[PDB]
Amino acid sequence: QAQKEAIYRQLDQTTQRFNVGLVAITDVQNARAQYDTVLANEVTARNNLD
Amino acid sequence: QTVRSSFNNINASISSINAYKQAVVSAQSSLDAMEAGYSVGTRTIVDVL
Amino acid sequence: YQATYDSAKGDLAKAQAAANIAQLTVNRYQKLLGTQYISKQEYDQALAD
Amino acid sequence: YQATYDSAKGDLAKAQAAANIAQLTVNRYQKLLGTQYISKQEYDQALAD
Amino acid sequence: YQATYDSAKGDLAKAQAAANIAQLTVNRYQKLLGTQYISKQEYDQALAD
Repeated sequence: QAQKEAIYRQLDQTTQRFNVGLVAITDVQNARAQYDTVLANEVTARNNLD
Repeated sequence: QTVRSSFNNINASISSINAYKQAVVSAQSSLDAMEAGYSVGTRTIVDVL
Repeated sequence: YQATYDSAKGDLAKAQAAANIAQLTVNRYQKLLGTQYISKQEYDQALAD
Repeated sequence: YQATYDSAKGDLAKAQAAANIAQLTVNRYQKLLGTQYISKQEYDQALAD
Repeated sequence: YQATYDSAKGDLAKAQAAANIAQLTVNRYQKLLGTQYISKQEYDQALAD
């Protein structure tokens, strides 16, 4: 859960940077991929606890 | 116990499918970026490879 | 005066070479920027150069 | 004197281009600073530039 | 005037050494460029230098 929060904040930072315009779209896509990966990891951990 | 485990496994597989689809999209975007850079002249063949 | 003229011409040639390479870099970055493959900051930096 | 005036105007144009790129960079950093997404050291450095 | 001549000769030697190393780097990059193993940006930068 802590990792998910950190990754979400990182994704928000990258999205803001692209919105004002500082980085390419590849960084945004990579950040979104990382966020989806951490969400899947959170789901897996929840199922393991269950 | 087995039924519960199988249901949880199905849900986890769905989530992993979504994550891997997003990863594939990101990799495709990166490859297109590298190909465009190579066509312009700022990249070598090994980068697109 | 001939020596001074030669020195001035050499300085002009150096400046022209720098301008040429800067213009080439600007053209390449402008080509890459079309579909948002490089940051706008890099394009602005190249234009300033 | 015409040549000297032309040289001075060219130097002024160079300085103006540098100021323009610095101002654009600092404006983008100020826009980003609202959500605490950049350390204040970077913003101070951009303002000084 | 002899001292001034010596100073000018030393400056010329420094410039010649810089030109020699730049030319060597350019020749090596030109040999490498044949098989598209270096991006044209690096070759153009070396040529400008």
